[PDB]
Amino acid sequence: MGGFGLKNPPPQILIKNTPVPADPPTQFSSQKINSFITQYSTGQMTVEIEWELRKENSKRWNPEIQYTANFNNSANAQFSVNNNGLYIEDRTIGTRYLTHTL
Amino acid sequence: MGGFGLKNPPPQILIKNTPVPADPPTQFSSQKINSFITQYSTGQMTVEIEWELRKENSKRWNPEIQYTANFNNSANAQFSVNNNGLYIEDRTIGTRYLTHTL
Amino acid sequence: MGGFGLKNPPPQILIKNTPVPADPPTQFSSQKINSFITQYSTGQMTVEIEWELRKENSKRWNPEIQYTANFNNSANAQFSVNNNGLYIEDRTIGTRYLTHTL
Repeated sequence: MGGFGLKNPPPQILIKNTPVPADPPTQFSSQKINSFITQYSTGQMTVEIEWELRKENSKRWNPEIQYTANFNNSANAQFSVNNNGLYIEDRTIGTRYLTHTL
Repeated sequence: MGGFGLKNPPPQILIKNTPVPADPPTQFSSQKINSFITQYSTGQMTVEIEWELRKENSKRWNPEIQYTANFNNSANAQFSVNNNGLYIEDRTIGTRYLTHTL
Repeated sequence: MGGFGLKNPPPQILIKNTPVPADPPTQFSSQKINSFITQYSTGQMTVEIEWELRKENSKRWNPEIQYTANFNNSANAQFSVNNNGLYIEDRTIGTRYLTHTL
């Protein structure tokens, strides 16, 4: 599917809500606790990645194809929300534009 | 016409072929020398200019218009010679594509 | 086709005769200079390559096939000029003669 094959990829990150039981009975019972307190959690996360990239030195005279926004006036600007507030990717973008000698 | 107005622009550069006279007469004559040796000169020149330029920091989410080569298959590649060997600029290019807040 | 595949092969070497124009007209004209002075150049070149090579240690008793000149008396000696002065390679020579265990 494309990507970077890794022998030792980034570690999976796993999270759970610690179970909190409801009020137990007064007489002891050895069965598992069936009923818990309904709860959920929320928060924020962050991801910071350092990318390495290769400079482009090419002596071709004439100009090259590059990625540009569409030239039509549209009802909704590209890669932007609509009236209802929904974000929309208008099309996929590949990374291959600049050329290189074979 | 657009450009950089300068109080002290780059100096003009002026060049001439030094005149070489033809064979003078043996008897002295005080008039100007009318006839010279026909000659011309040629060589190479170079111009090296150091340009300063302003970085672009803009936080707009969506992509921008950029200059790209035309998308049609053409008989002659753009900004390139033809069969006869003549270099051709296909169109003018202005410098204003990226946007900026007013 | 056989050879040594290289990521960074020996650099191409490119050479040109610098164009020298013919006598220009006296009235200025902005068109390209059509006519030049016909000329060509010549000289000598040299190439010095350092080759690394592998010694042969083999304990096989009996003798091996080796490349030898043909045994017939011929009108023209092999790998040599003819009467008219033309150099002639009589046949191709591969590098595989000595044997090695598999």
